[PDB]
Amino acid sequence: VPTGGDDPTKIAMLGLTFDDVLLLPAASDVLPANADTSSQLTKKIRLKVPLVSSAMDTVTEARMAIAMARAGGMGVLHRNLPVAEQAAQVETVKRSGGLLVGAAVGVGDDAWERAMALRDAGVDVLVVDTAHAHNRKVLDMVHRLKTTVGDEIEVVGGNVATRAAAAALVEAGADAVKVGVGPGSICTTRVVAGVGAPQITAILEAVAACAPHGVPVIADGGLQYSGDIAKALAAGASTAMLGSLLAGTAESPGELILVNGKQFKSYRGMGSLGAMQLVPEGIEGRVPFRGPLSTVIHQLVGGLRAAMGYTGSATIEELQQAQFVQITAAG
Amino acid sequence: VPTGGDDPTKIAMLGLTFDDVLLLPAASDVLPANADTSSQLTKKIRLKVPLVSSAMDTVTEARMAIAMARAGGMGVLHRNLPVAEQAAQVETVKRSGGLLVGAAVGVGDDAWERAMALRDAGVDVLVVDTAHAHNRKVLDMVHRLKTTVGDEIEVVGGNVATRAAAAALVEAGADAVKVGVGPGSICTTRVVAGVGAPQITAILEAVAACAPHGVPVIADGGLQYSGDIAKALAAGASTAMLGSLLAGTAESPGELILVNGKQFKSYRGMGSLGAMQLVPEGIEGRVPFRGPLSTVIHQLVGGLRAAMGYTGSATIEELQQAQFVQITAAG
Amino acid sequence: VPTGGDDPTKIAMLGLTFDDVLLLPAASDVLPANADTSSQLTKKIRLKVPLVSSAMDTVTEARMAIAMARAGGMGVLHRNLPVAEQAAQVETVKRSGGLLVGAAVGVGDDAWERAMALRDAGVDVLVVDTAHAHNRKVLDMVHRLKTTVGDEIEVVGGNVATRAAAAALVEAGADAVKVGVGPGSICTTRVVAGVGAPQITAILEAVAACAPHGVPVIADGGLQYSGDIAKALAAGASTAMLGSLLAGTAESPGELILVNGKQFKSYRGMGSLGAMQLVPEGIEGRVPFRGPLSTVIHQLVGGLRAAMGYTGSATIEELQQAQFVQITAAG
Amino acid sequence: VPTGGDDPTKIAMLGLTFDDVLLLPAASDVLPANADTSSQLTKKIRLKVPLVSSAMDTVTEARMAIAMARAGGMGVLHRNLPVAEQAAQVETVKRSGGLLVGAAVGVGDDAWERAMALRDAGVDVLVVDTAHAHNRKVLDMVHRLKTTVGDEIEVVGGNVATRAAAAALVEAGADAVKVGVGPGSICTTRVVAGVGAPQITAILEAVAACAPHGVPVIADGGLQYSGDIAKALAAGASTAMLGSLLAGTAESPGELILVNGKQFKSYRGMGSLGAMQLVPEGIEGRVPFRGPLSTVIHQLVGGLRAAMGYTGSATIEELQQAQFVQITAAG
Ligand SMILES: O=C(Nc1cccc(Cl)c1Cl)N1CCN(S(=O)(=O)c2cccc3cnccc23)CC1
Ligand SMILES: O=C(Nc1cccc(Cl)c1Cl)N1CCN(S(=O)(=O)c2cccc3cnccc23)CC1
Ligand SMILES: O=C(Nc1cccc(Cl)c1Cl)N1CCN(S(=O)(=O)c2cccc3cnccc23)CC1
Ligand SMILES: O=C(Nc1cccc(Cl)c1Cl)N1CCN(S(=O)(=O)c2cccc3cnccc23)CC1
Ligand SMILES: O=c1[nH]cnc2c1ncn2[C@@H]1O[C@H](COP(=O)(O)O)[C@@H](O)[C@H]1O
Ligand SMILES: O=c1[nH]cnc2c1ncn2[C@@H]1O[C@H](COP(=O)(O)O)[C@@H](O)[C@H]1O
Ligand SMILES: O=c1[nH]cnc2c1ncn2[C@@H]1O[C@H](COP(=O)(O)O)[C@@H](O)[C@H]1O
Ligand SMILES: O=c1[nH]cnc2c1ncn2[C@@H]1O[C@H](COP(=O)(O)O)[C@@H](O)[C@H]1O
Repeated sequence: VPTGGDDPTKIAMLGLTFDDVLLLPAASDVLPANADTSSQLTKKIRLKVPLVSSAMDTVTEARMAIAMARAGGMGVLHRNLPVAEQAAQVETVKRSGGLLVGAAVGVGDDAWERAMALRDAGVDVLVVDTAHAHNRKVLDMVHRLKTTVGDEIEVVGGNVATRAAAAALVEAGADAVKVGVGPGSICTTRVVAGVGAPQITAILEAVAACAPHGVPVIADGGLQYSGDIAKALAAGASTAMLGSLLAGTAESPGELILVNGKQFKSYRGMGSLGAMQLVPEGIEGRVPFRGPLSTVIHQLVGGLRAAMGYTGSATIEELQQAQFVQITAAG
Repeated sequence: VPTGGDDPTKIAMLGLTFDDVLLLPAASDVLPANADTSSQLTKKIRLKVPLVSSAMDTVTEARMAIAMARAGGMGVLHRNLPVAEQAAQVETVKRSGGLLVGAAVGVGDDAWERAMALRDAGVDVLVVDTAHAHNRKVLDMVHRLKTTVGDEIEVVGGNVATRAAAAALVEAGADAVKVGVGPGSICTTRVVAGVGAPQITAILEAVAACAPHGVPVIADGGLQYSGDIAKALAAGASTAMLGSLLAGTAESPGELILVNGKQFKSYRGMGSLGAMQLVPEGIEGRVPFRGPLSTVIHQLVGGLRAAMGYTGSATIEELQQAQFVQITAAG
Repeated sequence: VPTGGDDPTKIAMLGLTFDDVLLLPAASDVLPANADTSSQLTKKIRLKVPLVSSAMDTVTEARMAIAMARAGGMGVLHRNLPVAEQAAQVETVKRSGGLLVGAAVGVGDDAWERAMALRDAGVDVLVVDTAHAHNRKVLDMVHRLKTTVGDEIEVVGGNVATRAAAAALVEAGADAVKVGVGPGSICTTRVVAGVGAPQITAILEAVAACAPHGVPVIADGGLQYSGDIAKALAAGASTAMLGSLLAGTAESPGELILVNGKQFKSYRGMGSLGAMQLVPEGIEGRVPFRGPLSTVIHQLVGGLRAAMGYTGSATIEELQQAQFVQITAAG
Repeated sequence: VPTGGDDPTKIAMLGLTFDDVLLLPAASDVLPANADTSSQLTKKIRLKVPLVSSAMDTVTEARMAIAMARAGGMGVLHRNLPVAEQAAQVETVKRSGGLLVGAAVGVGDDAWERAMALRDAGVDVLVVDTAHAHNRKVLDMVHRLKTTVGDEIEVVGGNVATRAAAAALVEAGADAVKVGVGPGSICTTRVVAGVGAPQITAILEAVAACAPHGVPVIADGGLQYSGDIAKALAAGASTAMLGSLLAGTAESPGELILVNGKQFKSYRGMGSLGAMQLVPEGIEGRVPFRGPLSTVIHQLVGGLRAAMGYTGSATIEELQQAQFVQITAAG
């Protein structure tokens, strides 16, 4: 073995991230303005725009969930607050029309009662929200929800970063699998635990377990540019979940911050010291202020539409078949 | 598959850019001062110097086209202005002697009338000027021009970055194929759409489709140093098109700018907000002021001549047979 | 041979460092709080926490050795002082309870008398402390110690960075093998001599010689983050030795330094000019002040515990079987 | 072909530079202080220290040549001055004892008379001094010198960077071959012409042609640290030529410069505008002031001695058999 020892499987793969690849142009009859951007969030739910907002207390409360739904995507309400308050944010969203909404739950002792209160409030999607879903307690929660409320509610499980973990969630009955262990902009799991998986390779592996069973993959974390959305979907994901890219919008929670003559908003990991209030796996930081959500979403979808034009992809299902070129450090 | 999934073709190639390679020295009888730098721009047109200026409104209007022709190259007049004005710039150039000139046209509804007005003005070369030529509307335009005015005018099509796209332009009747999707200094297509192709690999692939049919390749975008001209031609291109490297010259349009005691000129993408006046795929920037064009061209051709000496290349056709070494990040 | 010459063995391997790899998540029944972090320092000695402090005069004297033992690890007392003084630091530690302690010795003419004085003082571990253990004088010292005092004292030999060197120490009778030639934060051997071996590959190679003989490997140098501890142990090491990461603690020797409104402590190589008082192979630098040792160790072990959770490793022996993904520059 | 086109030989090799490799430690009986650092400069001439100074007008005139010889190496006098003046510097050196000295000559019309005047002055080594020796005029000059004055004078030819070019100089009768096209610290050939060859690979290739014929290789350019000397010799070179590393010494030509409270000396390429007084292939820069030559040489040889200890190399001939590990960007 060229890199050491006598076991070829010790270093199991070469992991690529978004910056390691570009989409190749292909024969096209598609105008960007005419592409169909709709895609499956879950087995039963299709969104007009393939984007959802992170379940974080500096990204998604009621106002963000309403704006995301109106723009054709969806919000996932965070769970760092009392059960009755999260349930009330669900009703606030449903009171603003027939708008789709999701909400996060954990696997702790209070997680089941939270899930039932969210169901009573009319939630459309429950997200079993963990850092490591390849675990019996998490698989059991997904299965119990699906068997109990699965006719009226779609159940998402995550997060995973390997083929085997994605396969286990499929078997447990997940309606979608969420992919991302380590890639987030505010994540320190890579340096604190030494654990992670570059996202392009993680998506390719998860899709190999999920697509043959008709289960959509949500790419969660590490997306820095509108072009990364196109890359994640071409690797086989059906939607992307965004934190940093939406945290700078007017609709996110938290105050406007002025430093050195420039405007920012606070953005913090749910594993940071501040959010937990210990060995933190996130930081508390800030992102540039970007203006209204509707305008940010227009620009992000605009980049996706351009990629669909260059690759000849009339639908997101066609984009999932596009090819990459791998690039070097120089490029 | 070491990088993920079960499909070896998903990541189709490893793409190299100019900074990834160097030309290897070889046995030589050639003095730099005695090399023959002439090369085919198109099937019928041979230039004394293998260089043309970009069709951009901060690079090429009448003054630049006149200076480029006198230096032994050619200018391509931009199309971001009324038809009658572009046609008048063509006549201005022809009034300064028997000087070669080209002009860009699109594929929109007004593109045919623009092309006919340019023909009436005495243009030598028409460039069908798009970001993605692998498309029936673009192929149809190239073919219609060649069948209509092709006896008196040479027709260039572009841009492409794959073997299959280059092959389609050849079949449509192109007299030259222009290569470059994503590499430009002011380009944001890579980050906005996630689309592109590193230029050395793009040129190697396009040449594999074009050279067997006797059709010259124009390398367009990403050239930062005089040494990159030699690299592009050794990869098999016949000429190079330059934007950033000529935008700082006296003959380019736009004002001299003074910031922090240093002189600059404005340089902007044709896909920037300013040029289009939306999801922009270019930026508005600036480049250092470089002085007269004739002097810049002397230095660029001087570097090319040095490469021809080191590689034993008496002509550009011989340089197209030179070999590379691939280098690492450290180098 | 693609990289030059006709000998495939001239460039013998591709060496990976900690930053080149991440640990992959795996199926897990393990909670971080419930993992067993105990591990073999030597054939006979098992520590509660798999960490020891460097034998350096800005890292480990009596106070550090006492604090390390109380936290469940061990200190190795430096040898840059008179024999009678080092022996007295050993007794100081033993006077603070039944605490484990080690001490460094060289291979010079005074090394044997130093070793005997340390034995008389009640030392638990002798570390034969060199930059290059693949040498007859060093192997002879290890063997002579083991045959003379080996029933009551465990003998460590180092440092090495190849399979063959580790194998030689095993044959000589070492109770543990210490790995690291070139990787230290304050090391200049790589630039002064041009010699070294990236640590992940060095650990994989040393373990291939040591594990089949039941001899533990100590990973020494280059560890910058708590996550690097998990990586070193997963590559097959049984403990890690830390210099820079503990030099900023209250218990290390040396004064608090204030520069630009920030607090630091001095940290210097044992091969720096200052420590030797010549061709130095270390620098004299500084590290940020970090507070009490007990608190730093809590955070480091916290990161290790997180890695054990993500990888499903109930013990350090299970962690030694975990898998890596290799990452690129971009990642 | 993964990187483009259909020709596997177009990208002929992967080129490594000094920063891409480290020397692996090996079994050793060698103390650094006891290593034998002597090595062949040419077929007949052996130096006590394997180092020579560059033929540059900011590195080597009489004073530097005298100091280099006394330190056990040799100086090569530059040729950017009148013939009678260069010949007088040779006699100045010979007047300071029985000291070895070399001098550069070109291949222009005045080169033969320069060579004869240097011979009359008592020069020991003539260096045919070009940027590209794979050329009939250069090969003819080497052969004519060897056949005319070869009994009393050793003849060096260079520079080359390929196996075939080195082989041609051997056939022409060279007593040593000098390797380096593009690597120098003040070189811009890589960016101006796009031509070069990373030095480790260039040395491995040149040695494959020269060592079977008993002809020594001089590694010229790109050496930045004392450790790079050990790397060049392990790749198979017999000596190293130094420019930047000796330009900062008291004995080099040119004035002490004070900028921002720090001391520097001027250092310029022989292809810079200033030296030629045009398309320059070098820059005019500065290096930190380093003090007396004897002290710099002591430190450089000290690093070499350390490498010989780590690798078990008793002589330079043994060091030429040492092995490398290739490292990544991270390392
Ligand atoms: O429950 C947790 N750890 C834990 C507890 C018991 C067993 C096991 Cl195996 C584990 Cl891993 N944590 C620690 C990590 N965080 S996090 O930083 O906020 C975070 C949240 C969501 C997505 C993440 C993706 N990758 C990194 C971290 C992410 C959630 C709470
Ligand atoms: O017509 C366009 N897009 C478009 C419209 C309809 C269908 C399709 Cl498939 C597409 Cl791609 N655009 C957007 C890009 N720009 S550009 O940025 O100014 C530009 C111009 C020329 C060379 C380019 C090389 N690579 C990147 C961009 C370049 C031209 C106008
Ligand atoms: O004894 C030494 N050299 C020496 C003497 C005789 C023969 C031989 Cl083969 C050698 Cl290598 N030295 C020089 C290096 N240092 S050091 O920098 O302080 C140092 C100490 C411990 C771990 C090291 C890991 N890698 C680099 C250097 C390290 C110790 C003293
Ligand atoms: O004679 C020259 N060029 C030339 C003239 C006629 C034919 C041919 Cl094939 C060539 Cl290449 N030059 C230009 C380069 N320089 S230089 O920059 O000062 C220089 C000097 C020595 C070592 C070099 C190593 N690699 C790069 C450049 C180096 C010498 C003068
Ligand atoms: O504290 C944390 N540490 C690591 N990952 C987190 C943390 N908080 C949230 N995440 C995840 O990071 C995603 C956002 O990543 P981003 O879009 O790159 O900023 C979220 O959707 C979570 O999956
Ligand atoms: O706005 C833009 N975005 C991307 N590419 C552009 C744009 N405008 C012009 N180009 C292309 O970039 C080339 C110039 O690249 P440069 O020489 O690297 O600056 C031009 O000839 C066009 O092919
Ligand atoms: O001066 C030196 N040069 C090279 N290595 C040293 C020196 N002093 C100590 N070391 C080694 O570097 C280790 C500490 O590395 P660190 O934890 O990365 O700072 C020590 O345990 C020694 O093995
Ligand atoms: O102007 C120049 N351009 C390129 N190479 C040069 C020039 N002048 C001298 N050289 C070569 O660069 C070597 C010095 O390289 P250095 O030791 O890295 O600074 C010299 O011995 C020459 O072979």
